[PDB]
Amino acid sequence: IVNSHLSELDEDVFHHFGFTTKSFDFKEKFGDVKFVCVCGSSGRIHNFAISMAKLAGLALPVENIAGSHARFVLYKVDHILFADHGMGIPSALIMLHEVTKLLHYAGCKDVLFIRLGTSGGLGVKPGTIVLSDRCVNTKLEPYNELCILGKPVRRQTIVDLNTVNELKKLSENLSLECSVVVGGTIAANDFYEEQGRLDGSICTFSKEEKLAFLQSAYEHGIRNMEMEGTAITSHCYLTGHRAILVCVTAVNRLEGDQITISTDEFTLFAQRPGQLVGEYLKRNNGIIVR
Amino acid sequence: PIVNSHLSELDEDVFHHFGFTTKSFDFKEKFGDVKFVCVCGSSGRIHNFAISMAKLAGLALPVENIAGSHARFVLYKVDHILFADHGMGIPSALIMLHEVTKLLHYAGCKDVLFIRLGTSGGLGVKPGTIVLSDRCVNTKLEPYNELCILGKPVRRQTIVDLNTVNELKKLSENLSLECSVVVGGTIAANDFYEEQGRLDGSICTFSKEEKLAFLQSAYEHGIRNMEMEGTAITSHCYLTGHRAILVCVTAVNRLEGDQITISTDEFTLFAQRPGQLVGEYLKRNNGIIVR
Ligand SMILES: Cc1cn([C@H]2C[C@H](O)[C@@H](CO)O2)c(=O)[nH]c1=O
Ligand SMILES: Cc1cn([C@H]2C[C@H](O)[C@@H](CO)O2)c(=O)[nH]c1=O
Repeated sequence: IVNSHLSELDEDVFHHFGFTTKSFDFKEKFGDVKFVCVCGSSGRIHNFAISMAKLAGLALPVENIAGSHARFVLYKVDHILFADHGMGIPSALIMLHEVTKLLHYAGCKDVLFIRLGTSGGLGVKPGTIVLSDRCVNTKLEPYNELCILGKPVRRQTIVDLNTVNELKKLSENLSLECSVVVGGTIAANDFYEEQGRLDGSICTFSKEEKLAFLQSAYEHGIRNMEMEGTAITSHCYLTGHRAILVCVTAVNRLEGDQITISTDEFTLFAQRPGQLVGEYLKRNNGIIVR
Repeated sequence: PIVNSHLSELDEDVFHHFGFTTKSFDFKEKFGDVKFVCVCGSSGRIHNFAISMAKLAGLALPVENIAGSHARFVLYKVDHILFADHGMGIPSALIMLHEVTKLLHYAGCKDVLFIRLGTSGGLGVKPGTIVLSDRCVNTKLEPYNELCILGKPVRRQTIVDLNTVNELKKLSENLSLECSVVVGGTIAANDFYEEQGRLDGSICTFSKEEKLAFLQSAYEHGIRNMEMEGTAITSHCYLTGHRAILVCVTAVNRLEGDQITISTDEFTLFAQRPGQLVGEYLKRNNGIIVR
């Protein structure tokens, strides 16, 4: 399924990455991509790309392919692209539209998107990696909702469960310093109110109403909460690709709302999804091991 | 009025996305004089605007980031003005709004004006035009921000500070800008492509005829530009006791096309136009002390 309007453009400008289809030979430059790793932080995804380059035995600079005034960054290491997506579904959708167009022009088929994020845990210890087995909205429905030309639309979320299972198996054969849990993930459209936090600038609910909401989620198999999953796992399916979420937790929301861990520990925890996924990528031809 | 009663339960409040806490500073002394908060989606752009304001104010030393080095957002202060970025989209803007309005509360600030200095798609105006929003609406043309809280739909009305908008239009007639300034309505959308009626995304479920009927309808309802944050900014500030305006430049006329074809340099130049107008407004309305 290709957007029939694209070929009618003489040049396609990737506004948020600061380049166009005339900037590179897309087939030659990107044609070998089979994985796209993304997260909300430019610095974090940059450091992950560097880590993958070192695992690949690459001794050459990991250069940002995006323009200097672009909203997003983009790196390539062997068969993996790395991009940030900011925070929230709308921002993620911008990256998704532009990256999936890039893959199309490059002739890349059936690529795996991997979101390496952070999240609020539900009933798990901070620092736990959650492999999402479903991505749902705040009503626990496996759909991303959109309003297109002012009309409501919904798109089903589909996680690549085969890959989730491979990652769980891998974690069982590695010596990790954290637990790896497979469970459901809520995507919310704010950090505070929609996530049931009492510590925002506005709160219209009681602690009892909050607990009921979070306990219900937990009983329905939810183990973490973040802000992008329903976009990533609905969009990729519809453009012919696969997606997974691999997110660490930074707080147990059944215990509190504030992120009280140190900045150093948060950064450490945030690198854990990459620890697991990096080994997976090394074993599954994401990088060439030199 | 109206403060979140739960905040008094905290001995320390951690502003996660700014990388500091209520114990990092004496908030009343540090931020108590703030009367303006200027925001946009780009950290680089808002930093550069803060630098320009510091220069207008006669300040020599560089403008330093107040946010932690590993924070999601940046934060600057020049005299009575705070400057922050907000990323792209309502959810990202709401994170900024919650943390900044909490900051203002702890600092004892009242009736602050938030000014979003953004970029946008124009509807029937030339690229490079500054649009002063006189209302912010969703993609259904309703002046409400929609939320889903504990899984239940909530709607919050949007309110623009029209008196200030009128003051800015009047100011623009007294300045020598490279552009025109238009007052009109602004749609906030939850994506850049499909929700904005663009034909050039990775997915498109509609025709050009359908795109134009949508945008024509919007234009007929007084809409002159389209962006991704306005309904959050203008509903949240009202509820927390503050005021808000949007001052956005256009980078394309969406009635003619979707692609941003102007050069990257010219886009950056256009994006400085809201600050050109707003900076002079701040100079004239005690945002800075002129030394
Ligand atoms: C710790 C945490 C992270 N996140 C994720 C998703 C966002 O992209 C970003 C917001 O802090 O990090 C949450 O949504 N909720 C949380 O409680
Ligand atoms: C030019 C343009 C900018 N924007 C704004 C709002 C977002 O914060 C960011 C997205 O590019 O810039 C639009 O939403 N639509 C547009 O057509």
